[PDB]
Amino acid sequence: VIRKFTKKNVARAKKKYTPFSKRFKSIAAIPDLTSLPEFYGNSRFENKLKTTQKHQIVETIFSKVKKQLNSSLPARENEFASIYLSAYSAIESDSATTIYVAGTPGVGKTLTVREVVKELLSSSAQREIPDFLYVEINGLKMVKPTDCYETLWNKVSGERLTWAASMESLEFYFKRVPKNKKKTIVVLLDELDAMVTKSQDIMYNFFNWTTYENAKLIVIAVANTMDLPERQLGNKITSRIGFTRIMFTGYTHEELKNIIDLRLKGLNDSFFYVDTKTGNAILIDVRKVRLRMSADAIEIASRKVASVSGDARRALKVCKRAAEIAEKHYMAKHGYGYDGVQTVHITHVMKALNETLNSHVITFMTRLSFTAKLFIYALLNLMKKNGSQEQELGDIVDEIKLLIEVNGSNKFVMEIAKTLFQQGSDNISEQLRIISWDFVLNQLLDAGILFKQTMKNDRICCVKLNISVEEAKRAMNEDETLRNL
Amino acid sequence: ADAQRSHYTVYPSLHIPFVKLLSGKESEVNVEKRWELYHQLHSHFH
Amino acid sequence: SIFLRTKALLQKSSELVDGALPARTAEYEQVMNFLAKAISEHRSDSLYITGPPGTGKTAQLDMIIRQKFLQNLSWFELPDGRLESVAVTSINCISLGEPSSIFQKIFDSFQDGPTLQIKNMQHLQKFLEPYTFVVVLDEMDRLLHANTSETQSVRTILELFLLAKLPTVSFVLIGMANSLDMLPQTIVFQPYTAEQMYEIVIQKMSSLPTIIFQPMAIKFAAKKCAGNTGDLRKLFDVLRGSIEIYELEKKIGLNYIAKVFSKFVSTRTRIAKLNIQQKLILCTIIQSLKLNSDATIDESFDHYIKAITKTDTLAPLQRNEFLEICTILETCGLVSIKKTKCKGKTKRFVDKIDVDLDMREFYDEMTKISILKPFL
Ligand SMILES: Nc1ncnc2c1ncn2[C@@H]1O[C@H](COP(=O)(O)OP(=O)(O)OP(=O)(O)O)[C@@H](O)[C@H]1O
Ligand SMILES: Nc1ncnc2c1ncn2[C@@H]1O[C@H](COP(=O)(O)OP(=O)(O)OP(=O)(O)O)[C@@H](O)[C@H]1O
Ligand SMILES: [Mg+2]
Ligand SMILES: [Mg+2]
Repeated sequence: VIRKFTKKNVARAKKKYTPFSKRFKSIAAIPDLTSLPEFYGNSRFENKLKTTQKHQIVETIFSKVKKQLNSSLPARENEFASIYLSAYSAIESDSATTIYVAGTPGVGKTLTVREVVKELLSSSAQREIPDFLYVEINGLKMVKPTDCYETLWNKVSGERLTWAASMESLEFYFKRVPKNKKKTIVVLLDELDAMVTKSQDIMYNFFNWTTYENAKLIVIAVANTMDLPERQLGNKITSRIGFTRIMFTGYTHEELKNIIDLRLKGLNDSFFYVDTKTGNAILIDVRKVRLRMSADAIEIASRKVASVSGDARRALKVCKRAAEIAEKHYMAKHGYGYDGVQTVHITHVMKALNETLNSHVITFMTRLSFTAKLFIYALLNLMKKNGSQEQELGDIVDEIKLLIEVNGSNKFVMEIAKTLFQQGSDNISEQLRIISWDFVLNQLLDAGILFKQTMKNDRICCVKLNISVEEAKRAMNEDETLRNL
Repeated sequence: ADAQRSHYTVYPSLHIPFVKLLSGKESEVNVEKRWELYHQLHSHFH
Repeated sequence: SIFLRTKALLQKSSELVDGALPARTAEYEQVMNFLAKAISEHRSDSLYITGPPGTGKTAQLDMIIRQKFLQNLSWFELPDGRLESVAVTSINCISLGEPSSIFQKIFDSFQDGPTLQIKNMQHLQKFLEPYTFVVVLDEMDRLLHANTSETQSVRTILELFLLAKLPTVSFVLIGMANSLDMLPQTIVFQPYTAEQMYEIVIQKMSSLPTIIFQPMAIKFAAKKCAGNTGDLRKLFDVLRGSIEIYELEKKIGLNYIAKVFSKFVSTRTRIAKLNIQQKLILCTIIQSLKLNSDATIDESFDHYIKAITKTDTLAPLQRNEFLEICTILETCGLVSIKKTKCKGKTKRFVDKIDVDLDMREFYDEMTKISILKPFL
């Protein structure tokens, strides 16, 4: 038969369509799912990425410092206690509950929740509480937002079903199955804002299963914002999530110090056998070298990060960047390759902090050609003349022509007018646009300095500055020629 | 009420449309013969 | 313990422990005046229940189905005592693919047998014509069709509520919905009052050996939770959090209820923690949203560099530094930053500043400092 179109790349998973409510003949016929081989969880790729080294690589003194500062809990004790007490009471009373946690990035939400469920699993290993199943659902790690329905049911039953069948199965399992035939499930919903669809059915279902009497379900919902339910969710879901919500504040600088010095307990103020032939250092031709990080360097890093964000990732990356700068300076002076006392002091931390804060924008427009800077200068002149923050391109063409023909006594303009309008030939006729007109316009568009409107008339098309006018004039004043006229 | 519906089907409960002329004093066979004359002329036209 | 048992009974998933909720004894009779009327005479009528969230609508209707009641055939004991026939189902409408399948969802509850294709009101009507049938529809708001104009959005609900009144068919349709999230007889579940919440709380706590709360604490919690949103879930959460704060910090009392409301709920203190350099940035930003009123960072920063050159107070700083102080005002709670397409001839995405801090307390904190008064 003749097809109107073809779908030759369809890849369909092997997932059944029959839900759990039809799996048994009656409610009384459902067995103990805890005593089932495939229920409640009762790494095939990790050998793929291995090879032989055939080399002994050099690990300098700063390498152990840089590995100790990677993201891969002295300051989270009240939040740990609250989350642990709520989850513990819900587990050992066979209750269903929702624990809401919100915060800015890198303040330790995921780490605290994972340590809470680790200590809960340790409690259930010694029979202080009934045994439970732990499930992680990250909303940013799903292809489709409905795949969470597929994931949780697969973690509960071992079945592979499609998403509507999975959510029917989960609805039947939480609602109708008796408690004595079930197990407690703790579900971490990480990145909750990613699980928000147009119709909020996933959020309603996940928080409404926690209001079922038989469910034995605990949902730990981790969100960006305290008032995410009030901003983006319905009143029923906001009622079901609750009024009691746990805020993870940004870290103060004493806590960022505590985190960094907890990362630097075993190598800060310690000795190394350095082997100055290669620089490969071994922790206790060969010298005993003390390594230290300055406490005031950690102080200024922690103070800057705690004022700006309180992010632990940012503080660890700042200290790691400082160690990288010190290691680059160290390997420059010896030529150690990769195959006394060395200190990560204040200035490395300051150079690491300022390299994220210095702007390349003014440096970028400084090193442009004459024609691009002439474009920017004419656009600034038109912006101050007619007061508009949006200028027609034909006006910019006429302004460039006017600035060339008015400042015709300038020596640079005398030297460059023939280049700008004839490419210095006297065989090319006089042009209506300058040489490299479309080039510098497209260059300022790729850089994001300019915005242009989608019109096909070139003269009446408008152009806007996407950067600050003060930055543009500061760039234009650095040039010797354009600051004169 | 089906008058508030968009569409509905009806199956109602349960021989020529020509009526008796001459102030109601036409013969019944004149009516039938008029019906057949119209039918033959209309068929001969179409 | 008893803290554990009180905490378990104060959850939203708690067990419902002759057939009316403890503060709902009016509305239950109203539903009885819908049931014992239309079950006996076999009429076709439609009920519609409204209310704010957590007013007991699902709980009361589930108690009615549990205690006072083809697959779902039951006996209804009449006030006359005839014990007449009724098939009752209860469908939450959110766990449904499309709204237009609800008629099919009505069939799969009331079917042993043959499986027919029902895609309209007509098929379900002609299936229910040769026979009564009671369908409780929770979350009626899910039947609305989005993005399909005002008339055609209510398409399925008009079909359901029209077939719910049609002659010689036997259909009672009870539809509960929530008012904040959105002819049949309308019954409203009003939000609970503090005396009703006290009644509910002592009746739920009656199964325990003792009540661990002081009663002024329970009445204070009930009064602080009631109002225009009398949501019982909020009161359960407040009392559960009071037990939790007691357990962490160690009868309950009033101070723990007040500490719940202190922990789980201000622009004077935010300004007072800032550096004079940071305080000038906040003054310029609210001044920047006076002239433009939809301005970017680079338009707010352009205004800030204007204010400095006519005043010469503090050294003028760079744009990136301006943004991190603006990011400093993110993490203390004054400046808010979003991203949307700008309104103009060019439509591409820009970052903007919005400010909602109380303006009454902003002018009080800044007029005390003399050098900042040019920047208001
Ligand atoms: N209290 C802490 N003690 C030690 N390290 C911490 C602490 N908090 C955060 N970190 C470090 O910072 C990293 C980021 O923390 P985490 O993943 O928990 O952040 P998050 O709050 O969930 O943030 P995001 O919203 O970006 O996901 C951790 O993996 C850890 O290396
Ligand atoms: N009168 C009452 N006595 C005891 N518990 C009650 C009472 N009313 C409600 N509850 C309890 O309050 C909780 C929420 O009530 P319910 O689910 O019935 O609210 P609702 O009005 O249907 O709200 P929503 O629109 O959010 O579904 C349940 O745990 C229920 O048992
Ligand atoms: Mg995280
Ligand atoms: Mg309800």
